[PDB]
Amino acid sequence: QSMSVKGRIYSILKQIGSGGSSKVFQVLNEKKQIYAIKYVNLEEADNQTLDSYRNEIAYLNKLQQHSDKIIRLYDYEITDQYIYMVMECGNIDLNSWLKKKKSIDPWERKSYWKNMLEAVHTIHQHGIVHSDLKPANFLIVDGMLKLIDFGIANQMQPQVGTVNYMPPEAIKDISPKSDVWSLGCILYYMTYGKTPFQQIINQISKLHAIIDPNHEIEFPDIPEKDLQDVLKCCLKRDPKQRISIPELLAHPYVQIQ
Ligand SMILES: COc1ccc(Nc2cc3[nH]c(-c4cn[nH]c4)cc3cn2)cc1OC
Repeated sequence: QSMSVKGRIYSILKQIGSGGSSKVFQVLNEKKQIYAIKYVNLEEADNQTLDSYRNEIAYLNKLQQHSDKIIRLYDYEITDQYIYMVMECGNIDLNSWLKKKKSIDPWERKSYWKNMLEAVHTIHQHGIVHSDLKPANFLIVDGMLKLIDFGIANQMQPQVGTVNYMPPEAIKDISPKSDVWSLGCILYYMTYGKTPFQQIINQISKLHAIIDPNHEIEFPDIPEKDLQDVLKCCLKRDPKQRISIPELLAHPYVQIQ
């Protein structure tokens, strides 16, 4: 199978992702280089939806330059019927990698954490709060984590819908501190092998636990005290009492050794 994006021809290899009106394909260009093409169908898309897509593509294009922890967008073709986005191909998303890997190397975790902070820090510096960070939003590209989206474009039914990374303030109702909670949940999962409220099956009981101050989050003792402190700092229920990204970037866990 084959497709054209801005005059350039691409051979389709396999379908990566999907959605109600979107498909992601693994492709090859004329020079036999590997890419990901995100196809978006705009037939049933309303004006609100279109502007959400246009806004996200604009921010993805702009933030290319500011950090290599943001996915590469090489080119795109946008008409009234479709969007074709030629992007960087990743090895695997962080969620699939975490679900597959039994244990996680402490060096590998610290490395991924650094990348997650750099990517999220960059979007914040441009006025963007993601508000829905999960491990699925990150891509492993050459042992390096990259942020694939900014949470602007309207989400579609095909990890999606999950409340395990939701800050207490999002359940009550958004500031950059909201992303710190979600990042803290991802690190807690990479530390303890589960998210802080993963054991609570019932969604209502789970939402009640996240917002409950009397519901103490357990932080079992580990050889990395710096790591335990990060987790405790990210997971402060009060946004005003929570650590910021510039503060996490100066933290012993990210800087020592
Ligand atoms: C585990 O399956 C994979 C997951 C991700 C990628 N790589 C990938 C995924 C992507 N999703 C998007 C995307 C951006 N917004 N929505 C989807 C872009 C992109 C680039 N490479 C490759 C995989 O192996 C076949």
